Amino acid sequence: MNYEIKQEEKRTVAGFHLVGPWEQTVKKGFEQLMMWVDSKNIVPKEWVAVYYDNPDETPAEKLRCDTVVTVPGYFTLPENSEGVILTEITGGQYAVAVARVVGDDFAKPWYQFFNSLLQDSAYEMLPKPCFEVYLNNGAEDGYWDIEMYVAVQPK
Repeated sequence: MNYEIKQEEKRTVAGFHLVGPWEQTVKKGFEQLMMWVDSKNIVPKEWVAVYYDNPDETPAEKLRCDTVVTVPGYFTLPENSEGVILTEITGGQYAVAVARVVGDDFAKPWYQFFNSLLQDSAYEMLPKPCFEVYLNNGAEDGYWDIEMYVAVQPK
């Protein structure tokens, strides 16, 4: 599928870090995230899932992912925010792709993106976590539009 390279600034993110199979942790993490966001009246810039491992190579028990919201760099963590991490997603060049998910196959767009990026004659993927921004609320629209980011550098 299609994509283009963009120069991104770093992102300050707040939320939860989870270890284990994504079939359970991703959903779990976002549930905790929504409860926290609502309780603190936080206004997120983005709802994001960050992936640190390849699920076809790293054992499921060791998989890591973050379910967080992108906030301003000057964000002050609200009082009584136990268990919440506050860290950064680095800036740099990222290949960016947009896709629509109808159903529960959220892995499909990622596979399509990686296969297409592997054929790029000008850029190569870097050993950095990849992430996706959930553009809309699919729990209400019936479909999820996602924006995938994969770190790259010139070949």
